Amino acid sequence: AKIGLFYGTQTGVTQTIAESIQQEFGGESIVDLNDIANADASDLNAYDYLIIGCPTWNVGELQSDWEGIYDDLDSVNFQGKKVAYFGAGDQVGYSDNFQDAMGILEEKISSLGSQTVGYWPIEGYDFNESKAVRNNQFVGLAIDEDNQPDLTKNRIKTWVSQLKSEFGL
Ligand SMILES: Cc1cc2nc3c(=O)[nH]c(=O)nc-3n(C[C@H](O)[C@H](O)[C@H](O)COP(=O)(O)O)c2cc1C
Repeated sequence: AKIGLFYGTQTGVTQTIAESIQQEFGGESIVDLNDIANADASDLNAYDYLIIGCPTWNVGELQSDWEGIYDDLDSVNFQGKKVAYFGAGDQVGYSDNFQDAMGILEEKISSLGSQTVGYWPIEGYDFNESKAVRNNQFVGLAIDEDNQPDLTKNRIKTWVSQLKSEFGL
């Protein structure tokens, strides 16, 4: 598969989202699904297209497995890659740090030469601050299973449709 999806998860939500994204794209032959806990930073070199999934924990921190590999990201040549992002969060309980992890990863990876694609509009959300917002859009798909579980299915389908174009599908 030419698209590699790497996710990290504490309670399983981001994994569930990752599986739905893969299925939406068309399955295993279209997207490779990988838990970043089992990966090496160099594994990211194999793809032209990447999807990065990461929930925000402990008031604005990266999920643990992403935190562990964070410093090794500098060794990956992101030049020429197109990268999309998704994250799970809680806009009510963490209004001032909603989806911060997604924003932190995007900032690091884009500065290494990749092009971010898959921007998502902020309509329908209610939060005060987020490190994942640029030009009044989220840098990736913001999922909130804690407060908006009913919006998830549709958010994923719509986001994947738009991404397909960018990934030459
Ligand atoms: C103690 C705690 C701290 C959290 N901190 C944040 C946060 O800073 N920002 C945010 O958007 N969501 C935060 N959340 C919400 C989680 O990201 C959310 O529950 C998500 O679904 C967890 O995904 P996971 O199962 O993939 O780890 C927090 C959740 C808990 C229980």
